Amino acid sequence: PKEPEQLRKLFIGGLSFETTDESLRSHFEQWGTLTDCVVMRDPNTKRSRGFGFVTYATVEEVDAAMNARPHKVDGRVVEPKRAVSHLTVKKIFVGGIKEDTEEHHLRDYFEQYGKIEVIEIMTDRGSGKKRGFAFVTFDDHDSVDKIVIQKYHTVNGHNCEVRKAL
Ligand SMILES: CC(C)c1ccc(CN2CCC(O)CC2)cc1
Repeated sequence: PKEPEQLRKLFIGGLSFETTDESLRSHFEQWGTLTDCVVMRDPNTKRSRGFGFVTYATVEEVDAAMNARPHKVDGRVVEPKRAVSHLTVKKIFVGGIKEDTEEHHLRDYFEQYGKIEVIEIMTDRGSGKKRGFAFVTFDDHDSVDKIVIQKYHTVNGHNCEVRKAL
């Protein structure tokens, strides 16, 4: 069974207006099989709108392409992003971690999604007791995008609610 097509797409902004279906494809085929590759254009002038998308055969290929950023395509650094259910943020809210979850639990789990810069385990302003949620800040938005499309996150035995923050 193939992963849903929506999860295999990269939406690419910042294209050179000279980039074509063919040159976008030749670039991004370096990181996987492309089942689709389109540059968006004006319907009357055919002038590029400056963005397009590609569709890989697997999610691992999307990962490979995203790990190969920055992408310079036809002389211009472009901006690829995956689809989320774009709100481009580097921080997540992690809820449901109760009082026994520590920083290393969150680090050990989330470090495989991306490079962590901040872990903030939330505590009560009056008592100092843990409140049962945390925020994790990464150095880049793709980590967050990968995280929030998962159906499940289990951290320290807890089923966690994870969403984009601010
Ligand atoms: C499916 C197709 C319509 C599509 C839509 C949107 C993008 C990316 N989007 C994000 C940044 C904006 O400034 C414009 C580009 C790429 C492709």
